[PDB]
Amino acid sequence: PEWMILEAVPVLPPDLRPMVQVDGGRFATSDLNDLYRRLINRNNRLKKLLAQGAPEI
Amino acid sequence: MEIKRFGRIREVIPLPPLTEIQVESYRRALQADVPPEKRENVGIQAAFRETFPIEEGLVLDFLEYRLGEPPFPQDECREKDLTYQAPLYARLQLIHKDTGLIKEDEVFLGHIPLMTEDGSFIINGADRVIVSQIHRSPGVYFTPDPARPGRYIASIIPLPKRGPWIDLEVEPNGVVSMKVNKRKFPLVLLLRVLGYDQETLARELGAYGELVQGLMDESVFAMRPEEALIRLFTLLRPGDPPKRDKAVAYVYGLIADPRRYDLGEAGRYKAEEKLGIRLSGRTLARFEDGEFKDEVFLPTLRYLFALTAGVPGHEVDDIDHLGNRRIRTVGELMTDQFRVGLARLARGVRERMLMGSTPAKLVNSRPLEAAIREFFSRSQLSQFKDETNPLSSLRHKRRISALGPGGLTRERAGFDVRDVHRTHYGRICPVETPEGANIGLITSLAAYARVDELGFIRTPYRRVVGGVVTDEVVYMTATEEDRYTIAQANTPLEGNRIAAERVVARRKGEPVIVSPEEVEFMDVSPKQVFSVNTNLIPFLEHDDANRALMGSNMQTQAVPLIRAQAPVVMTGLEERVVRDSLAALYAEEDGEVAKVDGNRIVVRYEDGRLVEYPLRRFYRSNQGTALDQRPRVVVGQRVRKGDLLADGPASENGFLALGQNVLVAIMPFDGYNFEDAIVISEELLKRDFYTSIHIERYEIEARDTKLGPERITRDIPHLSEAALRDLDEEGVVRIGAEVKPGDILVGRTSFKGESEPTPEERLLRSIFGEKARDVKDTSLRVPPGEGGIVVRTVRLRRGDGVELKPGVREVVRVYVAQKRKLQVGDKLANRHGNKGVVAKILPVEDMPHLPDGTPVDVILNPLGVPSRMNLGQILETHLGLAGYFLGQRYISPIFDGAKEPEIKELLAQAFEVYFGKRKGEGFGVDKREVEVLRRAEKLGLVTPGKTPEEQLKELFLQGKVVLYDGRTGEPIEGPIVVGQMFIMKLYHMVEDKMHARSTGPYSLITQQPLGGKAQFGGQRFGEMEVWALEAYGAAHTLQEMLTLKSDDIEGRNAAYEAIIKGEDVPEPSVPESFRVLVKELQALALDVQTLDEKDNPVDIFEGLASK
DNA sequence: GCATCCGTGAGTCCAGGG
DNA sequence: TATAATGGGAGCTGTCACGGATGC
Ligand SMILES: [Mg+2]
Ligand SMILES: [Mg+2]
Repeated sequence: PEWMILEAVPVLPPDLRPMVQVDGGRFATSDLNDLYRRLINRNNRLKKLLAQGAPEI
Repeated sequence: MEIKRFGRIREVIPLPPLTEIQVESYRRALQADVPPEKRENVGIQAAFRETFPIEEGLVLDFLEYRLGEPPFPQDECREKDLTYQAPLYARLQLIHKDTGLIKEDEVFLGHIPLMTEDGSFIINGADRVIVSQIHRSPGVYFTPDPARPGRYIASIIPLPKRGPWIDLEVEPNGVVSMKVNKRKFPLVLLLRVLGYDQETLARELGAYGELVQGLMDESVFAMRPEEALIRLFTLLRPGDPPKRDKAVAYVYGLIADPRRYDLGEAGRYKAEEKLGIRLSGRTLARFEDGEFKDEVFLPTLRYLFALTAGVPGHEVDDIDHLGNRRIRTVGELMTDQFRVGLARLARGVRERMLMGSTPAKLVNSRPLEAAIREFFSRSQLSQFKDETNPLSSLRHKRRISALGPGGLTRERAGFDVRDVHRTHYGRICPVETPEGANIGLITSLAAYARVDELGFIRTPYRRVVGGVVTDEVVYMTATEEDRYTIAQANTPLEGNRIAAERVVARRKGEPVIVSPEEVEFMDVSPKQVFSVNTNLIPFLEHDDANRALMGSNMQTQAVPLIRAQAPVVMTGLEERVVRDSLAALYAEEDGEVAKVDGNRIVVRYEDGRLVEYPLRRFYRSNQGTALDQRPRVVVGQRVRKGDLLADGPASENGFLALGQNVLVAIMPFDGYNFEDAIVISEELLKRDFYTSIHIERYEIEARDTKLGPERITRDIPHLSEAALRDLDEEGVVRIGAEVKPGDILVGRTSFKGESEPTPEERLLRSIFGEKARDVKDTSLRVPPGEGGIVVRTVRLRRGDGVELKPGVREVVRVYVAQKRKLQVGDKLANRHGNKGVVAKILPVEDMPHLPDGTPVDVILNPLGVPSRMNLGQILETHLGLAGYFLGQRYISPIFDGAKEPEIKELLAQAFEVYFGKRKGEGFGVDKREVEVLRRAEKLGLVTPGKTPEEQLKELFLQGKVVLYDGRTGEPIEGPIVVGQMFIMKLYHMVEDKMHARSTGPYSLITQQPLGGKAQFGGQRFGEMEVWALEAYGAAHTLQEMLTLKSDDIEGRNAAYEAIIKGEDVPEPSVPESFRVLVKELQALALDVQTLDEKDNPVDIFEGLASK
């Protein structure tokens, strides 16, 4: 049952969520990269906030 | 030649300006011609007045705006992919309240797109049309509760995104609820907040029996307005602190803030008319002297109770009546996006008013510019302009959508919104609408219809006073129309007096037989019931509506031809369509022609001034059809005002010329016109009938790379001199060269990506001792199936009044023209909805032909008529036969046109011309004609005993002739309908549609073939194609479709190799998209395992993904 | 248990895209 | 790096059947 809670979140291989330069050198990328970056920023800020003993709120 | 016209209805008024719905709407929104101080508080002026002042201290206030001149004219905007637009300035002043200091400046806000003369826009080079939207009018409505048969819902509806929808209901427990933002609370509370006492509510509502009792709640009346207000703010904002000034602010912004709530002028007028009250402004309540004052709520409740009880003069509303649906035109749609951009700008202003130590410093225009751009490029009402032919553009500007932002979602639109309501009469065409899932949701304005200042569609009627028809015409909304008895336009008149005892009329749509005394108004014309396209179908009264719809719609798709003709049977609207769509140049005043060129006409007017008119020549439309103007005058000719100076596309001497008049036989022909296919004569190609000019645009960029620069050059590695033969010194193909698929239009080289050559390449280099070059060939080539003659090059290179997006050094564009002859697979159509693809082009000696040796041009199958019921095309053909021999054309107005007897008279005259010619030239009746007369006698078509000539004449008056088979010389065994028909060639050309692929590009993620001819794409073998293969048990065919032919990477490589070696294709393996599915499920925290029969994992990733 | 009041996912095929 | 500054804005509208969830 407890496996329905995540501890390690998996990360899809990068060719399934590419970052590609189209004709003209401009760049296109999957939305999943932004969803992951949000997750990673929030997690890293949580690890830091825990290190400084931030108030519970 | 001579034009004879039919019919007895004289139109009192001409059609109005047919694009005024675009032009006047936008002029109203911009008020660009109006001195600033005279402007009304409408359009962008009203946007400014809603945004400003911007307070909190500092204050930034609006004085006026100004529109300057466009930096670039229209042609230059099309050429350089610019937006045709005008700079917007605003005069603003910053006042500090305590200092009294006042700083004033004119700040630049960006650019606003300008409407061109014909009613369209030029957004980034491409012509666009803002399509008008239809929606439910704001106002106060009463509707049956679909659950409770004797109860009614009241609905207060403001302008879109200008307030919430409020509903009032009588609950089964008897209390009268109000719903806003999905919150069912008792209305008594809000009534208390407004300042109503139980005394006033008793005396104002008690008349309607027990209903008022469900409104009496003492726990509410026991509280002053402040305590009720705080109570409402709590049950509306759970968890929000019930602060007093915050509750005032919220309810004021919900019900009383004009900058947030707006019924609009239309919702104001209709709420006033419905509830029988007067409104101060356009909101449900006001804030006056520290308290809320009611405007609408009590009158609405009054009406709702009166309707529930049954008291007379209270009725439910028909929400599809065109008194309750209104048109949002371009001016209003744009003003709304302008208002959103201005709101974002004001938020930025308040932001910088907090953080800081000038009007310009406070104003960042970007959000505004972003919103306008977003409206004019990515909106669903902002549409790539259809200018296949000039009628296309005109029709596009008059379209009406029930979709778009703030409208309906298809797949959900029910039968009611798609219906033709009785009130559509004279307002919205009942035939012209799409055949797909959008049917009934996109429509066309009726020919005489006009959108009034509130947005309701009005139609014109003539006044009738005691049986006399006046020339007073009155434009009415459907609400006003419903008051009167209105006679039909074919009512017989002697002078101006109704010359009939019984008159067909309408009362509220209902047909009714009526005396002249009772007639109040009379239609202007049958024309007013239909769209412009539908008004171009002769004999419309003989065509079932379903096929009339197709003929309507397909006129839009007619290609402009190099020898276009106007129809031999016209309706009489062809000149006005050419005029209103700017498909021709006309004389501005009386004058004399001084100069005439392929390029320009110079005219000397009465004023003595010498006006020069440049002619647009072989220009490219949005659809690649050719826009060119051809002069139709000569030096020295005397012209009056309005006379034709030049024909545009699909114009013949100022008449709409959407196709050709061809000689047609109606008969089967050896299977080649089976199931709507069409047989034509090679003669048509020989004389360039149905030949059209098409222009394609190709574009290439040279950019800076991290690897070195792309160069547009002739020095392309490994190409012969034959491959470069027609490339100019700089590597651009020369004007006039013929280019075929594969040929280079623009030479370009790109530096190679850093690659260590495979050992096989190292060895092959050593064997030939040739240094691999450093750049590779990346030229622009003519794609498969295209080509023609190069007619223009444009060359924009940086460092030259030219600046491109960052990193591109030069852009080159090449224009290529083709002359397109009619070919097998091209689509032809007539105005009655007969449509077909050319299946066979016969040499002339195979064509059915008349006794005098004249072959016919096209052979249409009779099996296309009975179930289609579009007999107008048969009458057209009959009259065409007459016109053929009399050298004349006809105007036969819709529902007022040529009748069978007049067509028979004309056929008798034409017979005398067709047959007396023979009788003079020294010939009698042919033996084959006698055999066909024998058969005709048995068919009942000719009177037995008459002479050959008299029987031939009977046949001719039935529109039939003896016809010889060109292959045999023997006659067709019955006489055949033959005549002239107007047939168009549509913009569905097989040249553009044919496409094949062996291999080609694959998608990034799925590794499946790309879609699209331009991507050299593959065909979709979808779910249903798979079902078909499964149902045949074609297991290997299907497995190929799913693996070797799509995204089995090793499979596709190995199958290509095996075929080019002559071996058999190998066994497929796993498709890549299943690997993708497994990885995407692993990202969802699911372990998806392929097992073998012993339940042991099988690795489909061949170890490459296991540590 | 017995109704009502909710969320939610669904809607033929192709084409091109501005 | 030091005057003092202490709780946000946005909504948004013409579908429908159905499985599960809340009030009676
Ligand atoms: Mg369609
Ligand atoms: Mg469509």
